[PDB]
Amino acid sequence: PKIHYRKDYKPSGFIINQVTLNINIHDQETIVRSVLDMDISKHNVGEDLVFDGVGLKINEISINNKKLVEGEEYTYDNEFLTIFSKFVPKSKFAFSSEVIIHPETNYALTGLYKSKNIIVSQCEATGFRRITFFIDRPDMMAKYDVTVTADKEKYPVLLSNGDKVNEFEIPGGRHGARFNDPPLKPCYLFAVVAGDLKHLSATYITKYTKKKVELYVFSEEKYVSKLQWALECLKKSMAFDEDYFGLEYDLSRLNLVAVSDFNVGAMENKGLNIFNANSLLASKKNSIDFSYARILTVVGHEYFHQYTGNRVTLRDWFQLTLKEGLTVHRENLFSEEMTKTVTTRLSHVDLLRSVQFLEDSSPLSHPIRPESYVSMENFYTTTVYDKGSEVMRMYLTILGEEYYKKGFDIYIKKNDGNTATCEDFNYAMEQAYKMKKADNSANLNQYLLWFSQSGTPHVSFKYNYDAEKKQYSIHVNQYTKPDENQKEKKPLFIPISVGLINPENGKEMISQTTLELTKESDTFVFNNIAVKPIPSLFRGFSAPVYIEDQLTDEERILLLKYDSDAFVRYNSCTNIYMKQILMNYNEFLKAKNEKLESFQLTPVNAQFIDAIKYLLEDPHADAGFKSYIVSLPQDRYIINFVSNLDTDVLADTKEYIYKQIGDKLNDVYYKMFKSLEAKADDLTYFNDESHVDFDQMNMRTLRNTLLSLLSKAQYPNILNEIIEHSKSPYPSNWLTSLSVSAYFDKYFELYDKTYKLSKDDELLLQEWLKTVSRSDRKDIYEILKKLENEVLKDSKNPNDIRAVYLPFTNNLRRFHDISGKGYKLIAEVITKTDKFNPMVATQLCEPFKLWNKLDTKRQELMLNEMNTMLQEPQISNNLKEYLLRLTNK
Ligand SMILES: CC(C)(C)OC(=O)N[C@H](C(=O)NO)c1ccc(Br)cc1
Ligand SMILES: [Mg+2]
Ligand SMILES: [Zn+2]
Repeated sequence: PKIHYRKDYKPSGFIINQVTLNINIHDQETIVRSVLDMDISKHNVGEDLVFDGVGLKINEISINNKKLVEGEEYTYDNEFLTIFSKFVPKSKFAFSSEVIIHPETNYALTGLYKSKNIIVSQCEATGFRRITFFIDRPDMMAKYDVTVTADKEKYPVLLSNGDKVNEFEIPGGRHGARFNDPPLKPCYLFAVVAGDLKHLSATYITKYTKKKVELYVFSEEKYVSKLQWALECLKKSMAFDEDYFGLEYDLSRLNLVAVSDFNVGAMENKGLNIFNANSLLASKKNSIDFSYARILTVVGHEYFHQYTGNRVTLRDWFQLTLKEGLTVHRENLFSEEMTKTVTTRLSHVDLLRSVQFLEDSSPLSHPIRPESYVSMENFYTTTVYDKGSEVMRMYLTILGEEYYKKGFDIYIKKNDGNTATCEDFNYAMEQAYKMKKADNSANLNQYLLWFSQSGTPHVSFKYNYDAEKKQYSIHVNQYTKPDENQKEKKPLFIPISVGLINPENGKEMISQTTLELTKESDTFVFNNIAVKPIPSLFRGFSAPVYIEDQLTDEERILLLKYDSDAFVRYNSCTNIYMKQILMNYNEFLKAKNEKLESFQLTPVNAQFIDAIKYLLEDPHADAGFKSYIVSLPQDRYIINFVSNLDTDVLADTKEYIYKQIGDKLNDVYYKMFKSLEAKADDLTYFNDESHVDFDQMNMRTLRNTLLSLLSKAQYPNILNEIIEHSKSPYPSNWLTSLSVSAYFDKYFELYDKTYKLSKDDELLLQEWLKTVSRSDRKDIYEILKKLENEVLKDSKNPNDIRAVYLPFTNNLRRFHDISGKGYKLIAEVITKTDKFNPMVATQLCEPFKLWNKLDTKRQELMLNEMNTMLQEPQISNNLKEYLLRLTNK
């Protein structure tokens, strides 16, 4: 098992200047002919010429139009083609090959593969070597000339990168298209698509150069009516890059293509972006609300790659966060501007502090720029993406918008058309930092630790107020726990966006302020502070850290009601909940451990419940925000604060707290559920696919959240509401009616009803599957078996498999059944999936990531299943590496 090390980066001894491909698609095989115009680089030391080539069937290979002979002049082991240096020319030469590959049986969905009736490629990160021989690394830049041929009836639409320069007929009912793409690119950005595709199109005119850009969005004919929102999102993305960053699209055409079988959300192939259908296609009748923000994000994300990834490239894969963290950051800016809802930022923070914090305290913890890898596929992680994006966002927080845009433009102008590393970006930001501080002595050298240091910092506070001096002090401390990557953690550059709230009137006491914490600890003093303030800390969540605010619940309630910053209000609510959860958890734990016949529980703070009611009843308050405050923190957020967590005790704890709040607020909940109906379910624009109202979707989120609370509580006659809800035109509503009906005898009636509504749309059926999987049912294991036998069956579609199993794994009480039956079940699914798609098998391992955080019995159960998976003779490299790292073996 070869380990690649970041420090070992060396430029290739070879150069590939030109790629000329002929891809001939036939019924039972695809023939790929390739000519590489190559050269010897200055780093060459007379070494063997080694190409990557995985699973290729060689018909012939040649150097300068002369056939090479196997064994004497080359070896091929199904992974590397080695041409011995004595047969390698010392000047410019041509390498050619013809190989056979088989897209029809390629269920790994990497390289060239068949998705339903569409032939499509996926080359990032190491997929191009599954199509033809190459030096398959991102610093090998080349020109591409690509011809594709196929049966015309089956594959009338042929696409690849660049300009289509020829179309032609071929004997036997075939046709071909030639695409020339003169600008240099890395091979992971190559793509080809063949199929009976239908489209929507539009023309965009750029802001400054006034260039006409043709926009095309493609799907299978069945779902062509689901393309409109994607096209609108693309237009929005282009406008935003123009308006915020001053960046225009440089090509004459951009294609987006939806396919049904895809490992991730989408892929930024140059001029030919390819998408999971669930992240491109939607309609009001056949999609839940979540799809609209999902398509906006993923379309935006792939578009913003055109600069941050495609025009400025990576030197090597260790720089992945330079294009991914930065593009996620660009997409976050875009989405926040488009939605104009505070929940957009809150949703990203909620995901970071649950999923990414879990990863960062797990054995899988890595910095956003890792030091080594075995399988590059395994490092497309929430750390690299989402913590990466927070690190990219902190530059904006530190610099402010004007100097951030200046630094960003320095980065683009200096590295456009070239490869780059994380240091290059830091360098450009540093130049802006100098301009901002107005001295060329300032530097961001410490900031680089954000790229190299793993783990989540903990930031804690103490306060002092001198009423006679009008002087306020914030004492701040930072600490990162040692782990396997660094024995000694160094202090980070942590920007702390802060406000000071006057507790008497809720007003701001100081102007916008960002504390720059660069040491292990510091004291920040403020003068002319007229009264003791309540501090509003890490506004906007200004650094990816554990925040310990040391505030009382009284102070937190005041922030929750009156602070100006959405995140601090949300965090103060979160903190109140966490204090309560930890206290009740330990009370339940003690009673269990000591086998108590009776015991006391600490009730929920009454003033907190009053504050929730106050906010819910405020008609000028935000519906999206409201849905967060009535929800306890995510289980994966909570687990970061409990050792040896007994999941049963946590389920009991949540139950208690929800029942406490519901006993006081259910009538308020019900009243609001009813009053919100008119605006939430307004049908005025139901048949206008370009009209998307994120505030209205948030009102539906709130209604569906309240309905779940009222259903669990068995609120009098709520089943009537549930039944009426199932008749709503909006899938978010009628799918909610299924999951909340879990607590009633009508569940399987709604099961059947909603299935009938979902079964004839591929993507809608997958949302139905998720709804069933996530249903709070005592008989959920029997239900899963039913899904397997009646709907899922032997599908190899990752959307199907993920929909059936992943939501169930979040069932705290049932997935973590003490028998270990849930662990057993998902381990069986992982092993089964790993036979044909190792990437998705690794995705299905997600519930195991917290294994060493659970109680000793569940730890043992999980570890047993992982060791069982590890001992499977046919385990993939990707899955083996992942489980080896996760189990510290
Ligand atoms: C937009 C989000 C953030 C959801 O990400 C993706 O949908 N896909 C990844 C991507 O960055 N696309 O640009 C991706 C591409 C290739 C590989 Br290998 C892994 C992951
Ligand atoms: Mg299918
Ligand atoms: Zn990306």
